[PDB]
Amino acid sequence: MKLNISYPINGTQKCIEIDDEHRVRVFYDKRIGQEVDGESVGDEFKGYVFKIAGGND
Amino acid sequence: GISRDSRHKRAATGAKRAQFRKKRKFELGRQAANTKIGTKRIHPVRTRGGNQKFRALRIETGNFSWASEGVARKTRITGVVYHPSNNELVRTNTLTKAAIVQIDATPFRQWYESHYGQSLGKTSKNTERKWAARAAEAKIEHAVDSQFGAGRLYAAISSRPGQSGRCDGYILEGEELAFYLRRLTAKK
Amino acid sequence: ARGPKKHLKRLAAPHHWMLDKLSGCYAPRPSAGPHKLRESLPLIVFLRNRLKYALNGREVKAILMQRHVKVDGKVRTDTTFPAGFMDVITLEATNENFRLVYDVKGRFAVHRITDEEASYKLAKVKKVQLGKKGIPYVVTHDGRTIRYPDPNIKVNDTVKVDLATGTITDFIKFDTGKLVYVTGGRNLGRVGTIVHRERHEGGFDLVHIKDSLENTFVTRLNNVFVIGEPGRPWISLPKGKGIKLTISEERDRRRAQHGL
RNA sequence: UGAAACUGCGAAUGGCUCAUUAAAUCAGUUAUCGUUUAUUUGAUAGUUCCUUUACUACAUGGAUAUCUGUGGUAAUUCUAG
RNA sequence: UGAUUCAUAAUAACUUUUCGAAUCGCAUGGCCUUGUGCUGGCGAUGGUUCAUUCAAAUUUCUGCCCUAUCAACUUUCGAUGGUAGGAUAGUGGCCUACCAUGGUUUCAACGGGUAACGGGGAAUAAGGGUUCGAUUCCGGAGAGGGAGCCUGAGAAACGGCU
RNA sequence: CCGUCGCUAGUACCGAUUGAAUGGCUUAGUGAGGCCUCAGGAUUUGCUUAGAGAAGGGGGCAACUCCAUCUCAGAGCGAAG
Ligand SMILES: [Mg+2]
Ligand SMILES: [Mg+2]
Ligand SMILES: [Mg+2]
Ligand SMILES: [Mg+2]
Ligand SMILES: [Mg+2]
Ligand SMILES: [Mg+2]
Ligand SMILES: [Mg+2]
Ligand SMILES: [Mg+2]
Ligand SMILES: [Mg+2]
Ligand SMILES: [Mg+2]
Ligand SMILES: [Mg+2]
Ligand SMILES: [Mg+2]
Ligand SMILES: [Mg+2]
Ligand SMILES: [Mg+2]
Repeated sequence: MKLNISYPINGTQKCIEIDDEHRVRVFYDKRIGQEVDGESVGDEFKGYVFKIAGGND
Repeated sequence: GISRDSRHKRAATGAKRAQFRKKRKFELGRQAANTKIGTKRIHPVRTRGGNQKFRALRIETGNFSWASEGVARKTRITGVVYHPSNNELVRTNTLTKAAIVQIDATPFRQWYESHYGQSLGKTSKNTERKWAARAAEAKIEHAVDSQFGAGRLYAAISSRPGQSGRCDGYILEGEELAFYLRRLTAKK
Repeated sequence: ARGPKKHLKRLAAPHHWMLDKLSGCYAPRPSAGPHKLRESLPLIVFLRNRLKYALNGREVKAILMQRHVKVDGKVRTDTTFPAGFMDVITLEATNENFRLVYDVKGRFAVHRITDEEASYKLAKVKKVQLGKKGIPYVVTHDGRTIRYPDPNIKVNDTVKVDLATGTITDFIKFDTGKLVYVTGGRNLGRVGTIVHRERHEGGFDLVHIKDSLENTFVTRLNNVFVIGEPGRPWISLPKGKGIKLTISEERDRRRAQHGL
C-alpha cells in the first residue's frame, strides 16, 4: 500500500505508493520503534536506512 | 463513591431514609492508605480547596520524640508492635496513628552521647565542665533503657501518616508506656 | 448550587438600592469587595439611579474607565464594586466629594461632603488579634486591616483612618454616652448617645440608645457604629441628622412646608 | 498590527423543568471553639548558605504547539511522522 | 472570648524542603570614586499563612397532607452508645476493630398513600376559616435511567468524560 | 304495597388460567467502568570529563596560548513518564 517516508536534516519527504506486495512484506510483524534497511524495501531505495516509527491501519 | 453521607444510615429511630439526591463530592471519603514499612513511598492527593495531602505508603523512618529530654531524631522504624484498634494491622504490619512501634534507636543513642554523654544499655577540657553541669537530670524508666540497649525503642506513632505523609511519633514513658507493655505481653 | 452564584435578580436585589421593580431582568450583583452584598452599594447604582450622572450602565462604565471616580483614595474601574457605609466616593471632575451615609428611612443618602473632610474615613473595629511575627493588628467591619493599633483600641471601637496613607489618625472608645450611628434593620440610619449595654453571654449584646429627641431605641452591637461624643460627631451627617420622625410628624412637615 | 496555537481565566453562572422527596426538602432561628473558600480588598517573608584562601550571572535549559511537510480513513469538532 | 489544648511565641527534630519575582507596558531620573559604574519611578502578575468578601458543607431549636382495612419498628447486612483507629476540608457509626444493649413509639414510632418539590404567596373574603401553590423571588433536587470519575477554588457537571 | 321467578342495559364483586405487564424492594451468582493501590517502564531528557575526526574547535607550532569543543559506543546517576 502507501508509504510515508521523511528525511530529517534536509527536511524533504515523499509519497511512495507501493502496489507490489513483496516490497510491503519487509515491514510485517515489526513494531513502532525499530530500524529497517533500504534494499529489501525496493529497487529505488538501495543503501538507505529507514527507521520504523508511526503508521496507520 | 465512598461517601460520608448521613442521608444513608437509616435514622436515629430506624426509618429507611430514601436516596435524596445522588451523593456529592464534598461528602466524599477516599480509599484507605494503611501504610506498611517497606521502602519509602508517598503519593499526594489533590483535596478540597486544592491543598495536597501526602499519603504515606510503606513509610520507613520518622522523628519519634522524647518527653523528659525534649528531643527527636532522623530515626528508623522496625515493626508494628501493637495497634489498639485492630490486630489485623499487626499481621499485615500496617503502621498508623497511635499504633505502638519499635524504634531503631541508634540515632537517639548518638544524640544522647552528644547531649549528656553517659551511654544507655548497660577528650576536651571545658566541655568536661559542661558535661558535669548537665547529666543526672533524667534517670529514665528502665523499660526505655532496655529498649535502647536492644536497638528497639517503644513508641506510639501520633502523626496520622495517611493524612500527613510523615510518620512521626512518640517514645513511650511512664504509665501509658507500662500499659502498652502489658497489652503487648497479653497479646504474645 | 455547584459553586458561587454570579447573578442578582432585580427583585432579590436589596431594597436600599431603591431600584425599579421593572426596567430589566436583573440588578447589578455587587462583586467581592470590602462590604457585604446587602449592606453595600455598587458604583452603577450610585452613578445612575442616585446622582444620575450616567443615563445608563454603559455611560457609568465609560465614566469609570475615564477614572475620575475614586472610592476611598484608590481609583476603581468595576461597575459593581461594593462601596459601603462610610466609603468616600470622589469624582475629580465636578469635585463632588461624597461619603456614603444612610438616610433616616434606611437608603443610602447622597451626602455632598467638603474636600477637607472627605479625606479620612471613620471605620469600626471587628477584631483585635496578632498575626505572624507577633504583630498586633486591628480589623474593620468596613473592609481594612491595620497593623499596629494603639493597644487600647478594642473590639467595636471606631477608628479615624487617614485613608490616603491607610493608617490611624485617632479612635473613639465604645462606652456610655458617646455619639453612635445605626446600621441594622428598623433603626438603620438613626443617630443617638448610648445609655446601657445589655451584656448577654453569647446571644447578641444589645444597646439602649436615645436620640436628640429623647426617643429611646434598642439595637444589637454589630448594628451600631461609634460616630463621636454627644454634640460633636466626627462626620457631617445629612439633613434630618439621624432623628427619624413619626409618620404624622413627617406628613405635617411636608404639608406645612409648601414654598412654591 | 496579528491568523493560529500553547499559558491564563471562563465554561460549576444563567436558563429550564418538578421526576423523586413527608422530619427529607423548606421556613425562621442558632452554631463552624467543627471546617474549605479561585475570586475580593486589606496584609506581609534580609536567616535559601552550612566552615569561611580562587564560587552561575548585565539574564539558566530543552521541549512542545502554530506553521510547513510526509499521510491513513467509508466516516467523526480523527490526528501519525 | 460567655468559654479552650484559642490567638500566638519559643525549645526539639524531621521534610521524597512549599515559598523566597532568571515576569510584561510606559517613562527614562540621581551621584560621579568619568566606569557605562553604582544607583532610583509608574505599574502588572504571581506567591505565604492571617483578614475580608463572595461563598461552603454541616449544625441547634420549633413547625408538614391523608391512613390503625399500618402497633410494633430498628438491631444477621450500624440499630443506639462507647473506646480506639481509618478516612474527610473538617464534626460525626461517615467507615473499621473491640465492647455494651441500647434507640423510637398511642404526645401515633414504623409502614402505606399522595393525581406532594418546600416556602414566599394565590383564590375566596364579617370574625374563625377552607382550598390551591408545576409556574416571574428564595431554597432544593434533575439533565433518558442508575452508576462511576477527570479537570478544577468550586462539579460527583451531563450544551465534560467512562 | 312486598318478595320470588322472567326480559332488556350497565356498575362493581368473586374467579381457573400455574395469566400478562410495569415499577419498588431483594436472595444467590455474575460483574462493566473509573478512583486509589501492587507493580510495570513504551519514551523524553539533565549531570558525569566519557575517546574522537575538529584546521586560532578559549586571544599565534604544543594535555587546541583545548571553548556549554566536532559529537556519537559511553555507562553510572537521576527527574518525568
Ligand atoms: Mg488556597
Ligand atoms: Mg458566639
Ligand atoms: Mg442554576
Ligand atoms: Mg495553638
Ligand atoms: Mg473520631
Ligand atoms: Mg403542595
Ligand atoms: Mg411528585
Ligand atoms: Mg412552588
Ligand atoms: Mg406533576
Ligand atoms: Mg427556582
Ligand atoms: Mg426527555
Ligand atoms: Mg450526571
Ligand atoms: Mg442540552
Ligand atoms: Mg449547565
